Amino acid sequence: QVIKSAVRSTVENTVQSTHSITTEATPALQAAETGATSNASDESMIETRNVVNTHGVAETSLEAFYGRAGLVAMFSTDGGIYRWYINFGEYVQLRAKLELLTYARFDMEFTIVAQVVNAQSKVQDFNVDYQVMFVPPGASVPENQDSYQWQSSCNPSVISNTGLPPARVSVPFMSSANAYSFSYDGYTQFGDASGSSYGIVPSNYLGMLVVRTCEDLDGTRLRVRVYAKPKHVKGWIPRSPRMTPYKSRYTGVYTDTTKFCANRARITTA
Amino acid sequence: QVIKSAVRSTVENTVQSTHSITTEATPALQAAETGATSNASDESMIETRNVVNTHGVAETSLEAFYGRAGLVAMFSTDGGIYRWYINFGEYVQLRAKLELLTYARFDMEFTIVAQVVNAQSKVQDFNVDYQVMFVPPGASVPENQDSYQWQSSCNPSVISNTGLPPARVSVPFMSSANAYSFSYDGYTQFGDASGSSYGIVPSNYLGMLVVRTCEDLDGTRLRVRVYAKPKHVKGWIPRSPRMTPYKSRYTGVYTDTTKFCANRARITTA
Amino acid sequence: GIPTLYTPGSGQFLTTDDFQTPCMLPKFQPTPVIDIPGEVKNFLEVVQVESLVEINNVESAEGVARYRIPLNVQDAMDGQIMALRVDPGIDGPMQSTLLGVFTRYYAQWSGSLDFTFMFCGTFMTTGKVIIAYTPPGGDQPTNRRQAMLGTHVVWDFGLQSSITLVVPWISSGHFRGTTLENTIYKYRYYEAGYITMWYQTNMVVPPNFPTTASILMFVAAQPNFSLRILKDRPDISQEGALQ
Amino acid sequence: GIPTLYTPGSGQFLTTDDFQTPCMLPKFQPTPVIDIPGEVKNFLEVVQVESLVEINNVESAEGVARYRIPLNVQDAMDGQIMALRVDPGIDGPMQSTLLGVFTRYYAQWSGSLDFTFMFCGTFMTTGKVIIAYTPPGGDQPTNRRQAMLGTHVVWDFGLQSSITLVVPWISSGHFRGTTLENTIYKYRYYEAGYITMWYQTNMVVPPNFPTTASILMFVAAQPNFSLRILKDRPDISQEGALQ
Amino acid sequence: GIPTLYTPGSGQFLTTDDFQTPCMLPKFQPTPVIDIPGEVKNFLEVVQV
Amino acid sequence: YTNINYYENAASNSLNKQDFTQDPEKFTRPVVDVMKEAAVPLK
Amino acid sequence: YTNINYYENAASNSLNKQDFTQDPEKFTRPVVDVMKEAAVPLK
Amino acid sequence: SDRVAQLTLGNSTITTQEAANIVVGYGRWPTSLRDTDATAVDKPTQPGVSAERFYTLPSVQWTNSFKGHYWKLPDALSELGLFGQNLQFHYLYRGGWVIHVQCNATKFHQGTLLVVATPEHKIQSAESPAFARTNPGEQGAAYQFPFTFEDGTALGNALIYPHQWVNLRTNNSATLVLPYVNALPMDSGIRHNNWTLSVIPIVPLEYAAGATTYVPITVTIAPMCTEYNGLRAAVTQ
Amino acid sequence: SDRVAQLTLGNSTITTQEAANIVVGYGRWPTSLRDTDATAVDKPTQPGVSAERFYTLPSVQWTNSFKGHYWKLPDALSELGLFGQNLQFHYLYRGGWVIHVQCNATKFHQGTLLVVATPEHKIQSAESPAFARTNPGEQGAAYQFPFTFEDGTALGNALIYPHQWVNLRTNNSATLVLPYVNALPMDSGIRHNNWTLSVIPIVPLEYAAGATTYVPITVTIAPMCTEYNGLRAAVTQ
Ligand SMILES: CCCCCCCCCCCCC/C=C\[C@H](O)[C@H](N)CO
Ligand SMILES: CCCCCCCCCCCCC/C=C\[C@H](O)[C@H](N)CO
Ligand SMILES: CCCCCCCCOS(=O)(=O)[O-]
Ligand SMILES: N[C@@H](CCC(=O)O)C(=O)O
Ligand SMILES: N[C@@H](CCC(=O)O)C(=O)O
Ligand SMILES: [K+]
Ligand SMILES: [K+]
Ligand SMILES: [K+]
Ligand SMILES: [K+]
Ligand SMILES: [K+]
Ligand SMILES: [K+]
Repeated sequence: QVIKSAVRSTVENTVQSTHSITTEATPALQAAETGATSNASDESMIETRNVVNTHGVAETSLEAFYGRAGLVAMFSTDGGIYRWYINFGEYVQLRAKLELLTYARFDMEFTIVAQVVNAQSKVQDFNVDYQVMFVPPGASVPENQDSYQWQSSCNPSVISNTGLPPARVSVPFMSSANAYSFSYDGYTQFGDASGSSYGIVPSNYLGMLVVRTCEDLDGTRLRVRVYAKPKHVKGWIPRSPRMTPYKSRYTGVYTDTTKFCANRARITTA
Repeated sequence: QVIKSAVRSTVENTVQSTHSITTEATPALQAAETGATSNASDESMIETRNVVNTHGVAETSLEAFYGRAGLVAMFSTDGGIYRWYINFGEYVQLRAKLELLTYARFDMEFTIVAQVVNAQSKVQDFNVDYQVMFVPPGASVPENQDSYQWQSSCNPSVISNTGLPPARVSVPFMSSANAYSFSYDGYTQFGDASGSSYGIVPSNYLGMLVVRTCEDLDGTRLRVRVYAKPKHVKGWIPRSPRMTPYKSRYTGVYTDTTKFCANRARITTA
Repeated sequence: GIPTLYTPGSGQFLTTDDFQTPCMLPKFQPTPVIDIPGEVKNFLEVVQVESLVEINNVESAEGVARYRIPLNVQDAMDGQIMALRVDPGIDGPMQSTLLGVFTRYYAQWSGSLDFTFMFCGTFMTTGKVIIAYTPPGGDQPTNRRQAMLGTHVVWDFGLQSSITLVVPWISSGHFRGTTLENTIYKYRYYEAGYITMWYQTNMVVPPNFPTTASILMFVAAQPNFSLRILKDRPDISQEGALQ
Repeated sequence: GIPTLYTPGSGQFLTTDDFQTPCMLPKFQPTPVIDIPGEVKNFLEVVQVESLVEINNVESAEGVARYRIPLNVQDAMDGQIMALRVDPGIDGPMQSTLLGVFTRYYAQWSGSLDFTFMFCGTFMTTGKVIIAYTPPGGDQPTNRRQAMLGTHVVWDFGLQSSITLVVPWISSGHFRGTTLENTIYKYRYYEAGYITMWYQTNMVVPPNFPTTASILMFVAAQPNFSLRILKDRPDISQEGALQ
Repeated sequence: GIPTLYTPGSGQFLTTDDFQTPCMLPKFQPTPVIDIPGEVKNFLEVVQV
Repeated sequence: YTNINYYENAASNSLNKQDFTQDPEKFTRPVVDVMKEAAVPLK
Repeated sequence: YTNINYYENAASNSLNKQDFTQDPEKFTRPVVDVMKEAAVPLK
Repeated sequence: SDRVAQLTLGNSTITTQEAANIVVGYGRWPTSLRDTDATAVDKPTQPGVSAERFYTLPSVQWTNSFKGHYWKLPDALSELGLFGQNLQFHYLYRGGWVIHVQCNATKFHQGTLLVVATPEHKIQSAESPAFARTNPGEQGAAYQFPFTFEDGTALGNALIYPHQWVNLRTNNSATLVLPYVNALPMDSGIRHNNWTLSVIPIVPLEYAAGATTYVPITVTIAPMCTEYNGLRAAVTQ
Repeated sequence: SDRVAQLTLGNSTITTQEAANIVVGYGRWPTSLRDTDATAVDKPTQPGVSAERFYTLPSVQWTNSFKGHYWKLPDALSELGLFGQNLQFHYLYRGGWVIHVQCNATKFHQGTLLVVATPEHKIQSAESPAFARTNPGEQGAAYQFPFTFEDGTALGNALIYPHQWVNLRTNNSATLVLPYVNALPMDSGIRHNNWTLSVIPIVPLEYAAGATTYVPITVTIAPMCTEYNGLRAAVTQ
């Protein structure tokens, strides 16, 4: 609109300045009330030298910050099957990162690591075949290990083995919206004034993953970890970062606190 | 012939319309008796705005709908061998999809997943060599694990191992016909007025798969799942979709019903 | 040997993968592609065909009768004839239609719908009915007055037996979910609205004529309709391999 | 078959790898990218925004009050108002700021910092304070005399409510570590210096006016600031999967 | 190393496959093809007798 | 992007990448006499 | 160097390699009236 | 979309003064076998006007209990005129159709018939269909399960096939032109029925008290653009 | 950066003689829905001056115990003038805002207010938020946890959102122009609040003994560049 955004690949140089004794130029004087950040520059506050600065800005780009796998789910089968709802609020690290943007669009790379464990949770050197089926909302969800739904004629399935490298697939930007929302000041449905339906973007829920072992294990079970990596990231409206602990997987509910950093004896002692 | 079919890659835009008070143009008036579907458009029933619609139409193409693997067979060996007749009526999902077209031509990708199981059907971590032989009609079918027919000098065979990735081969469009038929109002042979020979297209049967373990397993058996994926799909004459359950693997026989959707109290209550 | 480094994904069997694989019959030559009428290239061609809606889904209605909307000479005014949710992919009257079977094979939909109604009373039976589409926000309208404040069409019986009510695509988002399953995903977020029918005037008949007649209900997708994300149709199932 | 030789690394899952992988929905077509205000391309755009420093981190200070630097009419001269380490990534007043949260997501930093102060006393309350940046070598200065020998700014209260103190990048190396963890890495090697505030003259008020007023403290990165080597933010943790 | 991703089918022995494989005698030179009457190229030549 | 064939028979080829739709007229309006939208169907 | 696509959908592509930053003005100085550095902000 | 028509084939001419346009299945009129599709090498027979004319079948009464009626093609005409003779004497047959369904009542009656032609319409509501239902002859057969279309599908979705409606207030006839459809260039006319023609009542016949109650439904069919191969002696299924 | 201003919208004109420039969120003024972003196909309604004017809400007193107060948009005006009428009658709404916060004291007082507009500001300090706090109406609601911004973040970092300060020694008002923000081209004005406007005191109100102690805070808001789709009967959440 009014304010333009130029593009750059290196931070700004420093150019030599000299002294100043004047009444026309007062760069140090500011007014925070305006809503603007100070615009006093290095060169104006002190006498500087020339510095050709080539320090890059690549590792702070959206793509460099978000572009790496992170844990989003971990579970074990119970009867050779397990149904997980695709939502990233279980594990806080990747969650706290995504919530730094208000809206964002991105593709994802899912990596699935599986291994067999016995009843005492001790890993076994056992190669077994496993199936991961994506069941969109409205599709019939498998009740158990051998239900008919695993024929998977339309639902996408991936079949690999605990002895093969981890499985991995890419996923497109799937929301019905034009971007995923990581903050939503509204309700899930019309005619509902209940706190249980507040702050959830239903279009952010695209289904569930149902995992099973193609054949039954005798006394052991499948231990699964799902990693997710954002790719081709586009984001809008940066947010105030999370400063208190997460409590609930599905909401941002928190416990108030009176300080963020630890106290010190005196404000005059560094 | 008379009606031409234009090709497009996006759904239709909406262009701005205005009010209308006239006796010459009555787009809302139709006559379903003609056999035609209404041709009243959005722009004619209400005042619309301009909408450049770019929503694509790719995932509903024959190739996007049919182009993915689906289960067509599952079985275990009995004496280190098993003979399956190549027919897709065992499992209903892929079957119900194919029956949406009357005639169709397509290549196929067969993926075979195998693993060893004991007598109680508990998977074993056992790598054994297995053989899958395609025996066309008229060729001698193996009686057991070590018959001479497994020399396979002409019949195609695939030999892999339960520890190797699943096996997979492509198959051409093999019928003697110019397309496979998924509905056939006729008989299998001349001079037969019997219900047992009605509704079967014999040219849709191209043989059988005979599976064996190259060497005998001691107390266990081969558990096999065959997936099939249509490729390069061509279809003609869409059909009324299946609305009742399948009963028989080889015919469309069904049980009559008096409703499809569940009832509601009143026709005036949504 | 050329240096290679295999990666995660290796060996996996993704049912939607798309690789080239050796053919079992390398030199095989298929029969010719002959001229056969009615070729289809995309299933969107099929959901654009009007099919009958099982609108009369009540205990008293069995078989063919579930396709008939009942009209009858009133002795009161402004009364209601029928009501239904326009959502094409949820359980109810629309699930056994062409539009529905296919909407149920996918997870998201978008587009205007074509609702065509055909009157089947005698040539001498007249009438005017108002059909309305109420956008999301509340519940189905309670009276004709509330209904006519939305998108509607006033239908006059005559030689042209039918009338179309276009339920235009009015949504916050470019797409909607095909199900309104609420207990988990909270998908009631996507409800598309209601379609109600009311008497504009009355159904009038000459002496001794049938005082009740039938309306048939047709539905199809408009040219700007499209579906996304294939999924297994929920109505097709089995308990075990077929005999 | 083309001769290949697989190498070490094969099969490994490096979370920062970058290979092309088969898509689960090959033919899927996403919704359009619409016009939305406020797009961000790099997080350096965000750390350049001034955010409040929790400078009054003392027992007696709770909540909002921890953002207020206290001033008051003196009866002695040259006294000290506040002191703090300028290091943006260590525990203390700066860890809950925008600059800090992001500096704590990385292991190394470089650049000049923007320290802006805004006076909030009454329009009639005057004063002059000196703010200084002391480069590495010893401990924070002990008196105004020692402080003014470094980089400073003398601030005069008036219509322009605020003043900026640029803590220029003066370092031996091109980058510094974001933590000064000493017991292991001996990273106190990187300490960037101190920032102290002192009365230049005095805060003078008319009769009956409040004799104490507040200064708010803002901080941001200058245009030559950059971060390197992403790492997990230490303040975000959990004891187990969330319910 | 060039990034690769092996797929289903790997390791299988399809009797009708058609790959190039290392020769056991790389530098071997066969005897000449001499003139012999009655060459056949397709078995359709034989069923026509 | 790359689309090159390795195998001999076309059945080995990957899925067709031409996913469009065509006019449904042969299914939605297979009539002999044209019935324009602005007109009445039966005349 | 090599950047060529093997798969059909763009979601399969590797990470974007355009990692730059842009002017933060829309965030740091979203005001209507220009306030030059050499001038006093409030006049 | 005119409401009148005249159909003249061979020595037979049909007229209606209350039609509702004319449907052409899949937008394709009947065409002969092309040289690149053909496989049977013998010169075909083409009867012309002797077999390509209108044949009227015995009428069916729209009773109160009426569920519908169907005829299979070419089975229904497998024994009529020279068309049937040619069908029996040849191994192979190919051909299209022109169908005209008739049912007049009065302006004091109400009712609605679906007139549909379905390619490969299987009568599979029984485990072992009886030859009398799969091949009912010129008299055709009655519907027992109209709601499930006798094949496990929804009657309401039968509109995906070529059709017209006979809505008594609007028209007294339905007219359809069908092309040959098969996964083969030709086939046997005795072992396979390519099309099925059904007339199913979706809105029951009603009328003002005292009006005529005896209402018939007459079906008239014409082979069109036919050709036969593989001549021998006469044979029926 | 002048210190005076006049804002004229419709039939309403606002003035201030002690401003501190004017903020435009994200540097973008309000704009209408473009044809390539739009999805709802119906012609929109554009009320113009009837709904795009200044509406003044009831004043709040800057008490001694005052923690702040917030209003949700469009909730706060969901029942005012023709703007609110249009909001209720349409399923869909889109629009920008012009906000003017007022608070004058004297040169003998001191205090500082943060005036911030936050996109999608969730009130999530309770497990099951009460409708009276998420949608407080024209009277708005009071802050209970200003330090954690009612959403688990640091109040100090709220400056990452469009804002101004009302520092009594410097200005008696704050002015903000906000564009429409959402991951959708349009949305429902009753089920979703796009922006939240908060006035939080960061430096307590103080003054020379005997000075006026009754100091109000008045908020005046104007819809700008609005458009509505999906007309029906009136409906509220
Ligand atoms: C067959 C392999 C499995 C592939 C799984 C595909 C699932 C589709 C990915 C959807 C990713 C959207 C996540 C967006 C937002 C998060 O859920 C938020 N934290 C919820 O508020
Ligand atoms: C050596 C690997 C095994 C390869 C197997 C090749 C088998 C040939 C494939 C024939 C596919 C034709 C299937 C067509 C129709 C279905 O059977 C119908 N449901 C039967 O009515
Ligand atoms: C269990 C042994 C699996 C390793 C086989 C992988 C071979 C590498 O395949 S390659 O990329 O085409 O060279
Ligand atoms: N649908 C199969 C089971 C699926 C599987 O085990 O892969 C059945 O009902 O027999
Ligand atoms: N044809 C072999 C057996 C084939 C096999 O076991 O592979 C035989 O008769 O000895
Ligand atoms: K530079
Ligand atoms: K300045
Ligand atoms: K700055
Ligand atoms: K278009
Ligand atoms: K018309
Ligand atoms: K239409």
